Amino acid sequence: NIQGITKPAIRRLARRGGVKRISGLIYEETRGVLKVFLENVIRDAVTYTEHAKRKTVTAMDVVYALKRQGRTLYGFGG
Amino acid sequence: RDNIQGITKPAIRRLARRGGVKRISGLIYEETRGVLKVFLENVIRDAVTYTEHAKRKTVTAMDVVYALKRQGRTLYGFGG
Amino acid sequence: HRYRPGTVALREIRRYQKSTELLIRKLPFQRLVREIAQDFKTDLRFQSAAIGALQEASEAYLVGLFEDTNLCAIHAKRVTIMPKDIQLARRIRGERA
Amino acid sequence: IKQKLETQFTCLFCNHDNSVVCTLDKKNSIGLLECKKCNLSFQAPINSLSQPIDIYSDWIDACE
Amino acid sequence: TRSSRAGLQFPVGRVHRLLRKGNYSERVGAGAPVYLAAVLEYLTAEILELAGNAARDNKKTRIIPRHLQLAIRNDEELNKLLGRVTIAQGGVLPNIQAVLLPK
Amino acid sequence: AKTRSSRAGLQFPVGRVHRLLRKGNYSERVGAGAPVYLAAVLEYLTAEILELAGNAARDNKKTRIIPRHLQLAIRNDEELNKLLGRVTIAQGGVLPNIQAVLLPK
Amino acid sequence: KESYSIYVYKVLKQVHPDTGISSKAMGIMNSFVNDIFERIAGEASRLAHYNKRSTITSREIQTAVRLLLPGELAKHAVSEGTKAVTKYTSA
Amino acid sequence: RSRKESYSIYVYKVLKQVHPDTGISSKAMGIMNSFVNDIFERIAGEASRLAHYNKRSTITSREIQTAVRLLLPGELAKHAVSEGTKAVTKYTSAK
DNA sequence: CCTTGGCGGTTAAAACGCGGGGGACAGCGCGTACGTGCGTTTAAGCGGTGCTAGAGCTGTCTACGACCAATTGAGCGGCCTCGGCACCGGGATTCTGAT
DNA sequence: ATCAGAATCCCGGTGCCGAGGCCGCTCAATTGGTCGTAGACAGCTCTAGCACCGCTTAAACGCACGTACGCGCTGTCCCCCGCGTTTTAACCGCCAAGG
Ligand SMILES: [Zn+2]
Repeated sequence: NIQGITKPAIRRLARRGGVKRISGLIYEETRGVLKVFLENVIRDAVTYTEHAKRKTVTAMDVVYALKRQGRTLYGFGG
Repeated sequence: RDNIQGITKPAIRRLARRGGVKRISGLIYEETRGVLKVFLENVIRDAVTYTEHAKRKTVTAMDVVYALKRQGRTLYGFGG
Repeated sequence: HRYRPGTVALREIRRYQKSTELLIRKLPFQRLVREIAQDFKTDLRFQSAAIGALQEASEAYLVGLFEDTNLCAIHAKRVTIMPKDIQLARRIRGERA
Repeated sequence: IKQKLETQFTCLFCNHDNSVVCTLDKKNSIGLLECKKCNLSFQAPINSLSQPIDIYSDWIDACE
Repeated sequence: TRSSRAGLQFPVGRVHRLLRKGNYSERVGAGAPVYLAAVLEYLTAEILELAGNAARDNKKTRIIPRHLQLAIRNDEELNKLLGRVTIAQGGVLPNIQAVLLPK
Repeated sequence: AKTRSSRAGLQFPVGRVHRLLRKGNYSERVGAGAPVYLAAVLEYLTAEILELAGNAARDNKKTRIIPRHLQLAIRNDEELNKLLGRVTIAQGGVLPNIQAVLLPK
Repeated sequence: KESYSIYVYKVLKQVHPDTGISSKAMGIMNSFVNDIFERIAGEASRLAHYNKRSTITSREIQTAVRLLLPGELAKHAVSEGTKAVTKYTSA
Repeated sequence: RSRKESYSIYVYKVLKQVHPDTGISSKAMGIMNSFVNDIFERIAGEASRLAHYNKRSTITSREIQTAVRLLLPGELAKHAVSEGTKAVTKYTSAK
């Protein structure tokens, strides 16, 4: 489930962040905060698609939901 | 001139206490003054620009309200 | 023989500041996202480009939050991260009350 | 194992016939109708006895 | 075209159309889209000029988006502008806290 | 009922809101049910937050709501606090945050 | 230039009917109401332009209230709005 | 076939002006299109607020100028205002 | 003899493992910056008072803008080419630690 | 320092593929012509922003002085790095017997 997040993945996240030395409970804490993040994002994304009356969430709606959380991301037609 | 030095140490103390800060170091006060100054710089720049397009030589409360909404530090209370 | 610790990590920091390719690979991330949305609604075929968008935004988000957490720990007269550091950084940003 | 089946049903929206695909996931009791034309999707619960005519019937009642 | 008659490169009337369909006001003046188009033109000129220097750095001919993110993160005013902005295939500053460098 | 407010049984002027939408440059046309719907949402939000206002003002034996009451009632809520996260009230202050490392033990 | 004062008085008498209020409390309340109205309305305008719908009905308002307020507030607000739609539609 | 929009050819020409010997990737061209979108949207929103805090509904170039120097930081903004103003002169001086 | 299940094979990131080494944590001891008071000095605050830019507010005429038929070629959808990078082995070099 | 040797950099090489040229369309920019009121502007009026000062007083400043958290150091003990060893997610090729 949430345990599909591997330890070296969050380690690579530290590496692109540039972080050297790693503790223990970091892993489960990371999975939790990532979960709540995706929860709010995909909730309002599916809200957009609910108004769309269509069965597939658009990439557009993902982009606009990111704008709605003030998390504006370019690149994919937004 | 020098009203930047009009900031008093006991005022910074009072702000720390309502801020809940217990122990105060001595190398804090002018750093505080500089941060406060840069804050108010950006604020009053934007408010005066809003009044520049207003074509009125007096800035209103509403102007400052709109400008701080533009920064996203948005404050209620005085209407706007 | 055995190398002395800390070195390989920083060397791969210098390596991993280079390619902006996605760190979490696709299928498990996709399963996690699908298992999440399902909790909000059913029958929602995801555009794959939207999945890549979610992946990009999530990874950059977590990297930046790691950067602030790392600088918190550097301020904390230490080198290793702690979960309380993440709590401090989040408490500054204001996700949780 | 999932069952991906084509049907000869008409989509209730785009009206293209022989363009509704039914995906029946019995491991989780979730049936999925898909339109190969206009791209709409409809989900409904299925049992072990269900067939593409069972969820397509539930789709007719979900509209009306 | 008014853009050529303004001696510029962005299409005026497309912008004039989009100002109408944006519910941006009730009426739309004459040369406001010219001014806005020129603003856009100088902005993208400055951005992609720094991007061209970024490609000069790596000795690359085709612009990769990493060049774009780097040139955003180098200049001051541009990075303060696009603070809440991220880009797919972005990456970050190659940055090392030297207090974590070994001795 | 002549007035639409009496036809809605509510307390806000709807045609006010419809003119606000018209004098908004918001859409080109505005339907009939949207302004009623939005005004009802507004009325619910007022009553909901004024509940916490009433209890927070009643905490101090004072008939009148002060701004400090409003800030207290917001910060004592969860949904309203995450609502008003970028938001500051005039004459507000903040909560009592006395850390446990501070009391004389 | 109208404020919403007696509207607040009637809501207040419908909830805590023995409660006074200061002037500036009312001012902050109307600041609040205007902010909320502007945020919802602009988000609905985003719904229109992101969806190419040349007007706005109540369904857009429902999904926008979903997009702004979180869960419990959102569900109770949807309930109150649909109840108002019902009673106004009946007469 | 519905006709979709891009700004690719325009900024493409501008890139060819400022760097004749330079290629570009397609995704980055889309990124720049999104960039123009975002900047345009923030400007236009400031224009609508300019309208409503001025109780007027006409848009001239003066509002665009004050919008740009509200949004963008100073030195960059003043250079851009200079470019736009000289373009206003060169256009409106002729037809 | 031609189908739906029902098990079978690369490989590569992924989970153990130990050992230890270097980094996290309690103590130690000082010490020197800093709370606290107390008296001394100060400037802020409040209440009048002149008091005037100048905003706040009101007729008016226009030109620029809203809007409508031709037109038309630029902007756009499709096709097609080549040299620009993506990786690969060579080989050279530079960190890194044991020495 | 200092050598051996891992780790990485960096140089032809080729390949392949998409960026970019290119080319024939058609629909919105244009061009031109016709109402119209929004606003640029002139001007009226009274408010309020400003400046100033006298009186009151509470608030800041300087210092006297202890003192106690901040900090450098120490020892210590432990538990992540890392490299090794399987090992299983992930992903293509065969027996069931029922139809
Ligand atoms: Zn269909």
